[PDB]
Amino acid sequence: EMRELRRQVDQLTNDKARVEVERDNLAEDIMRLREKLQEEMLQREEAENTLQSFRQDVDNASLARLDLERKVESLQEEIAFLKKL
Amino acid sequence: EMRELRRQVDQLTNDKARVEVERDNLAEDIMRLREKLQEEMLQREEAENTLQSFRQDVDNASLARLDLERKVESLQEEIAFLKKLH
Repeated sequence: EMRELRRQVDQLTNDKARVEVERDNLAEDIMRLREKLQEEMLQREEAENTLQSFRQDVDNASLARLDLERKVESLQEEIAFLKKL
Repeated sequence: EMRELRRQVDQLTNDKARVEVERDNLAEDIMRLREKLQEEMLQREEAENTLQSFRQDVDNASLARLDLERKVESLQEEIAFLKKLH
């Protein structure tokens, strides 16, 4: 039907044109999001590495504290022996 | 006649269907990327918060170690003095 046909073509062309704009823009968006994701993932690994390193420093200090506490106890015992001759 | 009109109708119909499928696919990917990005940023923020909490709590432990070290030195001095007596 000639009426119905031309009806189709006319706006079909515009409709396709609209979806192509949407598609293009989404393609730009995904390019920007991929970029952001790579940036953020590197920055997340970095924060987690800095935190891991800090925790290692804290553990190493805690061991140093324990050794000092044992050294104090030992030295106090020596003092006692000296006061006892 | 209408050959051309019909040619255009069928071609536009096929193209629009193709582009709509691609648009749907990009929207799905964007949904996933936004979700992943949110999750990555949260985990970074958690790491940064925990590091902030640890950095603001270093004084108690460090004071303890410094005083213990001073105490060891003090006791060594007392031992050195006591060792001079008969």
